[PDB]
Amino acid sequence: RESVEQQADSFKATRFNLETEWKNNYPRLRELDRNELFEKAKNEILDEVIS
Amino acid sequence: RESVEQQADSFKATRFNLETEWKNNYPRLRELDRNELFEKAKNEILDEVIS
Repeated sequence: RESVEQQADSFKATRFNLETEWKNNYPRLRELDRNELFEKAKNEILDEVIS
Repeated sequence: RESVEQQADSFKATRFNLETEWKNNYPRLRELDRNELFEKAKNEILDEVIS
């Protein structure tokens, strides 16, 4: 119980730092996982094929 | 055997007419099914959220 409280606060702070870095570097972008990036990449490829 | 040959030619001609209509109406667009349109629509929504 004592350990998990400390870990939860540390994890929340760590996640906040990661989010702050994302905003500072990529404020106008959206975070996507590996699968979603693959879907976005293929759609762009199809657009270039049409263009 | 005789019937399927006639049907295959008719289906090919029918598909050609549908493709010709697509080019005449939407030459610069890509045909997508119901699922793919849903994926495209949600991505546009996320873009508007960021904008």
